[PDB]
Amino acid sequence: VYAWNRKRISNCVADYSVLYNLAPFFTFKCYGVSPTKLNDLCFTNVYADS
Amino acid sequence: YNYLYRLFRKSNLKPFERDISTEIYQAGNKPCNGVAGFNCYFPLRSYSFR
Ligand SMILES: *[C@@H]1O[C@H](CO)[C@@H](O)[C@H](O)[C@H]1NC(C)=O
Ligand SMILES: *[C@@H]1O[C@H](CO)[C@@H](O)[C@H](O)[C@H]1NC(C)=O
Repeated sequence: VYAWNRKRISNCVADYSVLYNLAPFFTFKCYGVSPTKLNDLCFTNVYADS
Repeated sequence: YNYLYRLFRKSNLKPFERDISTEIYQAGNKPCNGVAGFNCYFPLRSYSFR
């Protein structure tokens, strides 16, 4: 969290079922949009940080 | 946080239609019977006025 790495997403077919596969995953709440709308929604220049 | 708004709707309502149902979302193929998780969430979301 001190030195957070950033990465940019493009030309991506994003399926979030694989995220639902992992039992340890416990945070799916989205500050942006409803998770159901997330599957239907499309974006550009998607930006992720870890 | 007493005020609440419905985050999840199964089917878009009719004109002048009302929904009072409070059931955890069943988007998961497995029934989310009293279980809130991946593709499962009760439709109510707190307004949480600040
Ligand atoms: C589903 O989740 C399990 C549990 O981690 C994982 O091993 C598997 O690769 C995932 N995908 C499929 C297609 O089963
Ligand atoms: C990590 O890799 C496995 C392949 O063994 C695959 O199921 C998926 O990409 C990841 N596993 C998860 C998310 O459970």
